[PDB]
Amino acid sequence: GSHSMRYFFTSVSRPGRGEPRFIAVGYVDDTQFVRFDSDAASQRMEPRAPWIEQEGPEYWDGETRKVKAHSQTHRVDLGTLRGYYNQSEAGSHTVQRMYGCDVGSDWRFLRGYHQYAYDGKDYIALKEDLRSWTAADMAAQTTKHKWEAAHVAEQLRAYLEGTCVEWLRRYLENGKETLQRTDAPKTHMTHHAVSDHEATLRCWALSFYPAEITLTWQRDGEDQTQDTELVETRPAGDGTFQKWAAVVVPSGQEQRYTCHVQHEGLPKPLTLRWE
Amino acid sequence: IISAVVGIL
Amino acid sequence: MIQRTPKIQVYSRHPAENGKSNFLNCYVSGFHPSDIEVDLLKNGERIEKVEHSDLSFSKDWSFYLLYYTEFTPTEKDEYACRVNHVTLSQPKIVKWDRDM
Repeated sequence: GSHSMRYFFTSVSRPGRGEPRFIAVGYVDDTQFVRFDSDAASQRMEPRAPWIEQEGPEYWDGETRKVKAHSQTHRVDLGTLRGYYNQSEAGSHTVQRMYGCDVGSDWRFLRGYHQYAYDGKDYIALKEDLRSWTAADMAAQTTKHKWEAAHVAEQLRAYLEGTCVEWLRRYLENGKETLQRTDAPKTHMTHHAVSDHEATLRCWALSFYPAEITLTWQRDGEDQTQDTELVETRPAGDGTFQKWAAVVVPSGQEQRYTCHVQHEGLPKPLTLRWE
Repeated sequence: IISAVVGIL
Repeated sequence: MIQRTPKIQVYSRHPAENGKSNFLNCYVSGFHPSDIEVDLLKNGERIEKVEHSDLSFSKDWSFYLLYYTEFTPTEKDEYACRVNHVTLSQPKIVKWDRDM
């Protein structure tokens, strides 16, 4: 199976209430493993997954050191952007940064990314060739020039294709039981009379991992996309995920509907029918 | 692990 | 600036069985900016022991958080999630339905 490691950084200014809030979290596929919170008491990078706890003090001291360097950078960033767009110093603003690498089934480098956003809009992003940038704004072009002159892209490329992939592999290895496992969804259907001539059919998919899944309804084998209530895949809170799809059925027509479930952990795609 | 690069805007 | 309204889902970690301990969840996503108040309620009352996941976001930069608390469902107890954010005129309340 394919895998990825991704880091998320959020920086939020608080005019008059002290320093900006800085939060960082790390993920491997859909499992979070570390975090840093500027408002927290420890002031350190912390474990959020059992398999990373076995890393020694050098790991934590190092990660703690670099993560707080990140924090300061985004603290300068907030001021710079304010200037770039001539904004008042009283308004709260947001900066987000995300980066990581994707690896194929052979655990080989597939793709790398490094994106940045100001107040929720794309600002600048490294293109897939890891040699060029996408600047949306005039402000973003100014940043692109700084980054080209400082050869940021080249440093990023070494990181994304080298150490990023390398530590992902190590993590996949060290956390095999949790990161390399595939929990197929436990599925089932519910039927509920909505009125005298209509009924709701809900198809459930529970405790599956990873989160990726395709849940669908058909009437006489034809897709019912527009007449299906499909909720967003959600965390169960124990490392697994859940999701459901529902359609309102005219009483007496239950048999012509089929629910289709596709997931990495299912040997064959499932086809369910109320009957 | 986290990247050591971090270019200022 | 950009302001996206949060999607809300109230549900239990495991299928609800009266008398058995479980976890009640409230998942908020697709919102921006990140300040958001989220509370879980038991018969209209704010539950005090509520934890939440660390702040993170999707590819489109929108935020998502999971608030959750231990609980033992019952036939008569009513639960709900109440959320407030700059995109809502008033607190949005959505009730817990064990079949959803």
